[PDB]
Amino acid sequence: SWCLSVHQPWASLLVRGIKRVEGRSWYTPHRGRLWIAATAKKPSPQEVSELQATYRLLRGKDVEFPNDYPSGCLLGCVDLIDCLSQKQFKEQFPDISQESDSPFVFICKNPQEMVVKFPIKGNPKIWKLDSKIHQGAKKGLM
Amino acid sequence: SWCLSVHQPWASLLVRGIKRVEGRSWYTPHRGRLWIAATAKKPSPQEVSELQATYRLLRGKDVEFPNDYPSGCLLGCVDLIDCLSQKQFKEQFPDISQESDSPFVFICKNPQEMVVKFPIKGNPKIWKLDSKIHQGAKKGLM
DNA sequence: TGAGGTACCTCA
DNA sequence: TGAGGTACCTCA
Repeated sequence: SWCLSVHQPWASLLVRGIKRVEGRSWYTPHRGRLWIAATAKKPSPQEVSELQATYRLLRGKDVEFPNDYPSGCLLGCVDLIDCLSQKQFKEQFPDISQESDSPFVFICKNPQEMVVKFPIKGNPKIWKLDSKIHQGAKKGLM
Repeated sequence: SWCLSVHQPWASLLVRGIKRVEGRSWYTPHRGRLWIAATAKKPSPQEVSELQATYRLLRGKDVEFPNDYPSGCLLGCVDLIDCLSQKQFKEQFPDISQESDSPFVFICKNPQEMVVKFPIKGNPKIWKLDSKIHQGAKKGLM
């Protein structure tokens, strides 16, 4: 039921598995499924192209990006398997530690992207999905 | 007929004779009567009080300020008796040269303040009053 | 967060 | 100029 709001284009990159961690200033004890919602902040087309070029160099020239980075909607989910300090992050993930310098680094696995994305209004930190949205989101994962 | 738009509170200080020069980046050959309009930009109350305190120290503790600094209206007129370079301004007006560091300094005399101020839309540089406004403004000078 | 008030920027 | 589009800031 719990959800995290993330700015595009990073939000869709997370549920695609292209972005593997998300950094925040705060720790969460939450583990397991964490839904990912895009915030309402629309990224400029310049931001999107520049971030895609960067991720092409980190992951490979043939990485398959989403066609669109919709804002203000529920995108999918990840498994939040750990929430590491920056010191722990460098120790455990040397190969990607450069990908977040935040005080706490959310380590994400098993991303799933919803085929039908639903409009939603987010909140700070981890918040709970409304039950109707949650129900439809689970169906749309099949 | 010619008019200059000036930000408040400087605009009303000009037609009161409290402010004696107005600086601009450009020269004008205009001499004689120059109407003064306030721009549409409303000054914060903090700006007004700070500028009044400064002019109190330059002119005297008992200087009589206007009760209000209305925006977007025709305030009065001055006689533009010269348009001096900054070098000329320092040479001719040593006692007030510190009051403008602009490339050109408009030297104003014989300020008159209209008792009824009329709403107006300004333009850059020196512009011409509409004839109906001009007619009423001259009457209101009596 | 998302929303909106506002200061800043630009103007065939 | 004055007007408005927009980025920035703040939020009992």
